[PDB]
Amino acid sequence: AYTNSFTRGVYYPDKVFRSSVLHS
Amino acid sequence: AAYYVGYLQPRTFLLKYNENGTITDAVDCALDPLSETKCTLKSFTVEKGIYQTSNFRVQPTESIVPNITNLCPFGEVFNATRFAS
Amino acid sequence: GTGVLTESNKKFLPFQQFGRDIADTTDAVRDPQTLEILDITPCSFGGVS
Amino acid sequence: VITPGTNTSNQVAVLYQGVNCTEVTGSNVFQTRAGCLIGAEHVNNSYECDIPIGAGICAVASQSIIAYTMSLGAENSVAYSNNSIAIPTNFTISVTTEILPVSMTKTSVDCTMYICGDSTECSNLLLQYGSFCTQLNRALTGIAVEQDKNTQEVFAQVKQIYKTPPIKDFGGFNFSQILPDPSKPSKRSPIEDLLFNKVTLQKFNGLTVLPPLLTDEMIAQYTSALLAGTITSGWTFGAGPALQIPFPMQMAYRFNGIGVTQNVLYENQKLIANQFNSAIGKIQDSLSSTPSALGKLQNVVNQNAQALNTLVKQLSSNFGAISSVLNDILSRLDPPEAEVQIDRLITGRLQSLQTYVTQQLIRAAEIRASANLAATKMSECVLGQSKRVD
Amino acid sequence: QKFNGLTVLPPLLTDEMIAQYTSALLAGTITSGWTFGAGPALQIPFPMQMAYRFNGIGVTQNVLYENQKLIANQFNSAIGKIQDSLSSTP
Amino acid sequence: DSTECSNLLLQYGSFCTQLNRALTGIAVEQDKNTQEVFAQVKQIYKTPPI
Amino acid sequence: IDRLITGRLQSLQTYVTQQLIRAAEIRASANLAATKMSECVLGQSKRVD
Amino acid sequence: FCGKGYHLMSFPQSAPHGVVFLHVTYVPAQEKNFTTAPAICHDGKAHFPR
Repeated sequence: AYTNSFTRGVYYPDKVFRSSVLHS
Repeated sequence: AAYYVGYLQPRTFLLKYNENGTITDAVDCALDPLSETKCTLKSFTVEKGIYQTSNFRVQPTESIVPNITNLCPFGEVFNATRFAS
Repeated sequence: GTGVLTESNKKFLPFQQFGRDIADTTDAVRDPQTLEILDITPCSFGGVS
Repeated sequence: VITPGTNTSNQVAVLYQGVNCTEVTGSNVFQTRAGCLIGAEHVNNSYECDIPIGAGICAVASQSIIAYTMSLGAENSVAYSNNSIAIPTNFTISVTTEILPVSMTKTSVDCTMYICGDSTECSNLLLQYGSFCTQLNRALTGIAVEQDKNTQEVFAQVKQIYKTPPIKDFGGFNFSQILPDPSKPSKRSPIEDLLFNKVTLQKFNGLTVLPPLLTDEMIAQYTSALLAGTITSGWTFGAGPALQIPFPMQMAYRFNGIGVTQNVLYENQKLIANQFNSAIGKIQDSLSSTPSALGKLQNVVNQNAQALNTLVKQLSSNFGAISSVLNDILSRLDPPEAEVQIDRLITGRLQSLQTYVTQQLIRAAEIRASANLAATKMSECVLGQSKRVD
Repeated sequence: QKFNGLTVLPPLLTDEMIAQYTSALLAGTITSGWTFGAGPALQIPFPMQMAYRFNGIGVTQNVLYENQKLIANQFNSAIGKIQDSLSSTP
Repeated sequence: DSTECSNLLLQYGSFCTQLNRALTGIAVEQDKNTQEVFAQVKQIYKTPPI
Repeated sequence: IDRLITGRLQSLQTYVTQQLIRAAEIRASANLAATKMSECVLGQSKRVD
Repeated sequence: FCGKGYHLMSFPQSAPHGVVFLHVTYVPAQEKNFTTAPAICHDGKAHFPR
């Protein structure tokens, strides 16, 4: 079977607080 | 009794951190060209225009290399009729 | 680092150990042993005219 | 990537610059002589350009992205013949705007705190590089002292601070949108208020931002002095003493200097006044209800910001040597070998600082050319009446 | 004219379009004068346009008409001379 | 087309995206120069046929 | 490799800096030409020479 | 452009690696307060100054 994994599975990568920002 | 298994890949994202520090949105920078623009501009909304994102580059598929003639003589050494003391 | 630590009202998440800025410089840190959030200001400098 | 903005659609076209359309998501490819346009539908109907692609091609219109050869404008043949002229029988009075940048932010970056932090090993290993840092601080100080010169040669062209009379009887003309508002703080006009609210503007490792010499409360006082002088005295205060003259008579002087006789003003003085008042009120909307009108001011701010943001983010680069952190290399390695990695980090950060300063020096020349243009426009357009067209 | 990293982007306005702009400016000033740079293009016969332009340098208007065939001949012989100032000395 | 300083060059930071930014600024400015010189008519006037 | 990188990157930076200066010169000349198209072509100029 | 006041004439002087312009301008000096009218009408017809 297969399923689409839409936008799911994003995790916090680095244990760093970041406020109102767009980090790449 | 059912579950889902997916595999991680080395991909770059753009994560949107809230005022409270939590992630509220993300952009996969190789999903489609629009997300490449979003990761290039470091923005989630892009304005109307033309934006350069990357470099197309054709990769070489094969490799291709005078008439090889002059190998040295051994046949007269190793397969010789007579040797010396 | 080097700087002035002050009490701060930035709400970290319970796993984030230090804040950062949009230059990727650390301008906050949760200290251990009391889990307070501490700002970091650079030690004040400037020219002398 | 051609996009019409994500607030309209998420369709994009992709331009591959300079490749043939035989060399590669395929929907309808289009060879352009600028490249290969994939995802835009080629039409024959020429329009006015909005997304410029190149070599004459431009690009959403009725729920699809099109690509057309652009049009230069509507063709008209004016009805020329020997013995025919056209003479105007009426006029409009048009108030247009021109936005000119004048100054930048006066940043100054100390080398030794930028390039070396507080590490005296780094500092003592930097002294053997010579006078690079006094060169760099001299260059940035020259830029910073030039910014104040830019502002004071644009605005400070009045010797005296004129004030408009407290009763505003200017013959029907309503300069209420440009004269300062006393019933609010900072004493600015409505238009200056929306100019400050529509432009949206940090002290760390080396960077400092010197404040400008003329505060905004003082620049607005200059510009209200220039307005009050123009309104009450005409061009006479740019030459000698301010000679007062009634504003319809001044405007009749100013029709008389474009070749229209001055009875045309008086006999239409009401109508002209209304046109002025309706055209001065659309500036309010044409800035407020249209974003990116102040883009010429905006990009300057943005460029300076991202230059600093590229400088600070260039600190976290290894440049070779094993770590970008100056403490995690003193407490790692022995110092006959630590000071080759430190030196590698110094030459990387020094070339980053030097390329920032060279970008600043070459951008401040643009702002100085624009500030010279703005000073010329203040002298000739505001303080006088130009015959030089456009 | 590209090999290695370097590309030459073509200009947005082709030379046909720049020539179309240049013919638009030049046919505007022949037929309408300076009036097309301010507002709508008001046509005006070219002797009568040129007499305004004598009158703008302080020479009165009758100097144009009474010498009109002379002025046209010096004008044509000076534009004929400017090809040869570029179709010659480099 | 070598990978070996597609890795060493990344250690030099954002130098290869700052130079590209500068050159594309020059390139957009060239089209602005041509537009400012020549595009000063709203309409395309045509001379009469005779 | 790193010697060749720091040679070629410096050569590229020299090229870009020369181009930025030359672009400033051509923008000054193009602003002059736009001024001449306005004042000389679209009007009659009283400015001497 | 050529000094403060209404420009009459100006004179160059050579300075080392430069030039010095002496701008002779006309400055109006001592002014009298008066009373105007846009036009003066006589015989029921408005007269404007030439």
